[PDB]
Amino acid sequence: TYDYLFKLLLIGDSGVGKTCVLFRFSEDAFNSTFISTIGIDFKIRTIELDGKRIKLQIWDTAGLERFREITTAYYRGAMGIMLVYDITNEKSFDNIRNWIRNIEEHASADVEKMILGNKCDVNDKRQVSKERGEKLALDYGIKFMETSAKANINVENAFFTLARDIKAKMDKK
Amino acid sequence: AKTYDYLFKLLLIGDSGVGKTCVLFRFSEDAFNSTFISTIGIDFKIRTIELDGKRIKLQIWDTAGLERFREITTAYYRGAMGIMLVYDITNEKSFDNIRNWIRNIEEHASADVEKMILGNKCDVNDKRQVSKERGEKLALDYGIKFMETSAKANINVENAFFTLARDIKAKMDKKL
Amino acid sequence: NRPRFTLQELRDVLQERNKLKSQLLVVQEELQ
Amino acid sequence: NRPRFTLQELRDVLQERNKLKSQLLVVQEEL
Ligand SMILES: Nc1nc2c(ncn2[C@@H]2O[C@H](COP(=O)(O)OP(=O)(O)OP(=O)(O)O)[C@@H](O)[C@H]2O)c(=O)[nH]1
Ligand SMILES: Nc1nc2c(ncn2[C@@H]2O[C@H](COP(=O)(O)OP(=O)(O)OP(=O)(O)O)[C@@H](O)[C@H]2O)c(=O)[nH]1
Ligand SMILES: [Mg+2]
Ligand SMILES: [Mg+2]
Repeated sequence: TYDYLFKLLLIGDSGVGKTCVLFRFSEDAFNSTFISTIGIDFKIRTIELDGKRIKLQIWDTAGLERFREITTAYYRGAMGIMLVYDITNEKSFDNIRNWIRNIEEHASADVEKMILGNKCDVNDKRQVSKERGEKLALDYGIKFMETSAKANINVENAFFTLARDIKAKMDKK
Repeated sequence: AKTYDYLFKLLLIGDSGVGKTCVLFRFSEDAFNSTFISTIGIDFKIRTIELDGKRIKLQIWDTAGLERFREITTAYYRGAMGIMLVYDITNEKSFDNIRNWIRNIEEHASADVEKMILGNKCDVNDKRQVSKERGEKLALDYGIKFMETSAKANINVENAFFTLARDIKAKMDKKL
Repeated sequence: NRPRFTLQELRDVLQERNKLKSQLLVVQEELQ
Repeated sequence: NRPRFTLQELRDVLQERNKLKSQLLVVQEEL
């Protein structure tokens, strides 16, 4: 079983790679087919940290506006949130500010947040340099990583870092 | 490891509100709830019966009657081995529509599917709109078995499903 | 109320719900 | 094609999907 249950949430524009990032984390695989998420889904993975068993319940939101009411319901319980954009889609990067506003409206003020610039394997269509993602995260005081579900870059690192940071804050209380 | 010797796929069709879900609730849970919760698309329930010393798993698909769900429900006709066509004896229009449901079976189901017409709500005869004679005559005209049922009063619900399943099994045994 | 979701969207969720119901029964098999 | 179903209609199926998912994980573990 486990010692802690961490509820995580993936948010961001439709098509940025939220489901594929989660599929890489839970199944260590990637497929190029786009199957847009209908409302919400979740996956479970249990990890070991500093002697404790951590059950991660990871909620995967649909990015399209028609699912707003469905996805809004999951901000309240969230202990960590991944804000995902697509490095080949500057509009999805600009929309990170809107996703942050939704976190501030509906999530706890102490929620752990991390920005993921996904699809970093697609440099031939890049629209956002990594420095711009780092600066956005810095201004919000949160961590940033460029990830690739396809090339298996920083997906494990992102989730373990978020869980470590949640555990560290919790342990200190 | 298998908990059955045969698996039969059954299907309930008919107008919204005639009692398809209540008939299945009576069959699979032996209970009745009068609060109408109209089916969203499709659902199914399981009951395993014994015929000729064989374990028969009945997987019973319960369709929504409302026109808005037709596109969802018609995909479940093809695999059906037996189909209950349900009307409400207090609702003449649901009885008239049996001819339309028969046409939908011809279009979407297997040519040799077993069929049975259920005139449901036979516990409420004060509000009865369709005589038993008229129900028998319609079924005779189409060459289909007929029973009047009541999910509320527990009349002929087991009889209907047992009979349909026996008819499916006899044909399977006929082809050995 | 206001129509918001397509036939494909509802169908897909219904099929997953159906699949999970069957899977739940077959794991429940374990009455071992 | 076009939108047809309501928020409550999709939601009720999603909630049941979620409940079955969680129940399946409990029984899978019981092993
Ligand atoms: N090259 C490349 N393609 C990716 C990567 N991640 C996701 N994709 C592709 O991008 C498309 C969208 O991926 P999804 O994970 O389904 O997007 P989503 O964010 O879950 O979208 P919604 O569910 O609609 O909110 C799919 O075709 C993926 O195959 C990646 O890291 N590299
Ligand atoms: N008196 C009486 N009422 C019944 C009987 N069976 C069902 N009803 C009532 O009729 C109403 C409709 O029943 P349902 O089983 O939900 O109807 P349905 O055919 O499944 O309708 P849809 O799902 O919309 O297609 C319910 O509120 C029941 O209480 C019966 O045998 N006798
Ligand atoms: Mg998705
Ligand atoms: Mg019903």
